[PDB]
Amino acid sequence: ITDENPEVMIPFTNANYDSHPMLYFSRAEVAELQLRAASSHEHIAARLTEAVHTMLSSPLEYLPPWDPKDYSARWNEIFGNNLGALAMFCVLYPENIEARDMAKDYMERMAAQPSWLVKDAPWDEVPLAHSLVGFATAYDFLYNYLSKTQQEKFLEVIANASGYMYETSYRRGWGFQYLHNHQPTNCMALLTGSLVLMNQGYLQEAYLWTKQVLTIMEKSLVLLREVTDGSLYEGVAYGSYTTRSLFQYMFLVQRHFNINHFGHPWLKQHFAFMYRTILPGFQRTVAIADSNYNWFYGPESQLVFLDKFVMRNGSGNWLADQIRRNRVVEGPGTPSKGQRWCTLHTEFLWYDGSLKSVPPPDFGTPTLHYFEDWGVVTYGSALPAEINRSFLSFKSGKLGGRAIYDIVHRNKYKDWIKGWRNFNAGHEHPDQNSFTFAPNGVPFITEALYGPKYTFFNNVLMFSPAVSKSCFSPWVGQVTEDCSSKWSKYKHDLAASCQGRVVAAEEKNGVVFIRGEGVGAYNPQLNLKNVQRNLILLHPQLLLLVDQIHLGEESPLETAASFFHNVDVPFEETVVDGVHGAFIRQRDGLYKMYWMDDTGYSEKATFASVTYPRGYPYNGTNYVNVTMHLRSPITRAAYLFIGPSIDVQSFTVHGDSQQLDVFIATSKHAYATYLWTGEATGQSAFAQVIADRHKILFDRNSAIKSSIVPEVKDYAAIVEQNLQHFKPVFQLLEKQILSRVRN
Ligand SMILES: *[C@@H]1O[C@H](CO)[C@@H](O[C@@H]2O[C@H](CO)[C@@H](O[C@@H]3O[C@H](CO[C@H]4O[C@H](CO)[C@@H](O)[C@H](O)[C@@H]4O)[C@@H](O)[C@H](O[C@H]4O[C@H](CO)[C@@H](O)[C@H](O)[C@@H]4O)[C@@H]3O)[C@H](O)[C@H]2NC(C)=O)[C@H](O)[C@H]1NC(C)=O
Ligand SMILES: *[C@@H]1O[C@H](CO)[C@@H](O[C@@H]2O[C@H](CO)[C@@H](O)[C@H](O)[C@H]2NC(C)=O)[C@H](O)[C@H]1NC(C)=O
Ligand SMILES: *[C@@H]1O[C@H](CO)[C@@H](O)[C@H](O)[C@H]1NC(C)=O
Ligand SMILES: *[C@@H]1O[C@H](CO)[C@@H](O)[C@H](O)[C@H]1NC(C)=O
Ligand SMILES: [Mn+2]
Repeated sequence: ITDENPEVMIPFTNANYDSHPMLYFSRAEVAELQLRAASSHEHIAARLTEAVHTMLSSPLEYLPPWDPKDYSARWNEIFGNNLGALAMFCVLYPENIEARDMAKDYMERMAAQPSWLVKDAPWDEVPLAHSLVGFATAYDFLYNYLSKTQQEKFLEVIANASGYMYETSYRRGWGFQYLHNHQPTNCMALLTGSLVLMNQGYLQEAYLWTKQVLTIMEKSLVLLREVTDGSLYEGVAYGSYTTRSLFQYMFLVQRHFNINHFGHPWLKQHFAFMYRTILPGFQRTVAIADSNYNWFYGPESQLVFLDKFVMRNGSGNWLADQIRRNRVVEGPGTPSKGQRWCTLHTEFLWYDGSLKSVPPPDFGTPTLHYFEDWGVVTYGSALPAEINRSFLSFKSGKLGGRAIYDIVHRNKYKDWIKGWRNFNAGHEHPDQNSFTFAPNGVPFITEALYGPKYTFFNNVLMFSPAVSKSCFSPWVGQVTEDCSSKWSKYKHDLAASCQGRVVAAEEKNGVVFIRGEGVGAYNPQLNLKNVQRNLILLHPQLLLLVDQIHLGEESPLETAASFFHNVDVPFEETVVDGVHGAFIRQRDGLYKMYWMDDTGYSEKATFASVTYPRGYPYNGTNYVNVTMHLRSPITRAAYLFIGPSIDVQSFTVHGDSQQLDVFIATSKHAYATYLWTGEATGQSAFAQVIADRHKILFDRNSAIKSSIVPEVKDYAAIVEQNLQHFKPVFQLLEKQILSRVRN
């Protein structure tokens, strides 16, 4: 009935006034930490050692500027992020005087700052969060090496920054936008400063701050119980941002207040979110929504956390090892200078070496996984990068994920939630019915990364004679589209109901079939009835896609445009026997696509290489823009994606009122695929594939049923009970302090 696991290996330690360190470990545990660094955590200690040796080799490049105009001129999370790694190094290797002196210098440069806000982001506290949590961690880690002056002066800096963060929690979106990455980030910085002040006897301020952090976070964790698939609606990259602070919260609040969250249902599914979103080769992730090529923070820290405290079977350590060993050193996917060392110290503290690295049993078997809250299907994740080991992904779901969408729309948690005002979906993309395809582990159709929220920056459709007048000429896309130059009045109403849906998803005898429905992402006034997308993976190097657009009889649409992206390589035109197509050149050969509507006509595509506006952190993207005339009421188009190993020799498509047939002959096999117009819940199948001699039926079994998840019972009481846990800790500290004044 509860989200507690009493067996978790985090002892509730009772507080001791003016004892340091205390945050993550005590002084008596340092000796074991040093033993670990030399014996069983050597591979993590070595990452810390190389980070610090890098800083020591160029100290003036890495030290925060004394000059406040230089300190605050740029996004400056690198200061606090790198300080955490440096401070942990000084704990493990106290005999390195040069590193301890650099850490003192580093902290002095930060403590001299009049402000930890970035110059032209006055209303954004995240840079203050990074500086504060790193500074306060270093303060705790290094307390006994500091002078008395530094011990006092640095404490005042922590109190000032923490007090400012507390005051802004009542005046900013992050104080009430639950499960948005800003909220655990800013909360954790406040809690860390609060624990440092609590330990030093400043109980009046630390009580207010602690009570405020727990109230916000405990509410979000109750809401998080409804996310049944372990995912986060902001994607893998921003999700790693969230979990960096969420996992710190769960650890610290248990160690210091005995608030136990380690039986949480979302937490025990979360491994799937990092195991099933990783592409062949363990370097990249599916990169849905605002994302880089993989993760923002960690994820080795979060993975060893899951193994020590949740799974206790060695597959978290195993996945962390795969990612650690395959990380890119230069070029796309390289972790940024600002984020790359941020979680090294918690990875060191949370790694349990007694759980030997053991892969999940299905490792090496291409597996289909459906995230029923996120609305994302993936296939072939976490494979070795090999010929015929392919990745496939598809997204069609509810804005915010099912839990957030349903909470808002059925008015759940009335005491806490008053609509979308309590959630923040600004990092999502107009991307429903999008897909990606990485045959042989070579990215072919990819996501375009962090960028402007334009529909055509995702692998989806736009439609041609818009009723409204937006940007994008007469083209209209999905209802979450934003020109970010003008937001329409009351269009938020239709954006607030954006919704795709995965209708079917099954793997059967090496063939994958996925159907999605995208009507719910487009304005109802275009009288679209069905925006249907069908994926059929006939072979690891042969993917067939069929779109079916059913127009209502009123609708004014005349044309559709489908977009297909590759973020790293531009597309080149091609045509064979009147079949238009595109290809990209990769080192292992050419990857090709060909298309035609079901009358046999294929139009030549338009090609574009786009940068991104100044302020986004990645170059841009390249896409094909395939247009098709909307034939009659029902229109259907087939696209075919080929890896270099396969030689397609016929590609014919013929259909009628109820059926469409796609025939594909290669030099080694023949493939037929039959799809039917209408829905198939109850009276016939979705698709039938005839490979060489095998008959493959995708019937009502592959259908995906929808569920409401029930409101957590007694949700207000859950939060209230947990808020009682920290009061006796404050009371005991007070008694210890009074005990000492008397003596
Ligand atoms: C460490 O702990 C993590 C976290 O729980 C595990 O992660 C899971 O890994 C598996 C794949 O290895 C994921 O897939 C699921 O596996 C289940 C199998 O579990 C074991 O027990 C069954 C018997 O109950 C054995 O037959 C099997 O060999 C396994 O040893 C399946 O039951 C799941 O679904 C199956 O049934 C459904 C319904 O019929 C089908 O649709 C599926 O196709 C499948 O047949 C599923 O396959 C699982 O999702 C992972 N969980 C999470 C949360 O990520 C690690 O595997 C574990 N590592 C080690 C070393 O044990
Ligand atoms: C995708 O390609 C289509 C066709 O080339 C583009 O549509 C044309 O855009 C121009 C300029 O915006 C208009 O003058 C034409 O009238 C459009 N044609 C039709 C049939 O509507 C479209 O702009 C492209 N979209 C993107 C995002 O690249
Ligand atoms: C903290 O803020 C107060 C003003 O509220 C200021 O007087 C004091 O000097 C500040 N201390 C530090 C170390 O920044
Ligand atoms: C594009 O990305 C490359 C790295 O792959 C980088 O070197 C280059 O500077 C980027 N383009 C621009 C205009 O900065
Ligand atoms: Mn996208």
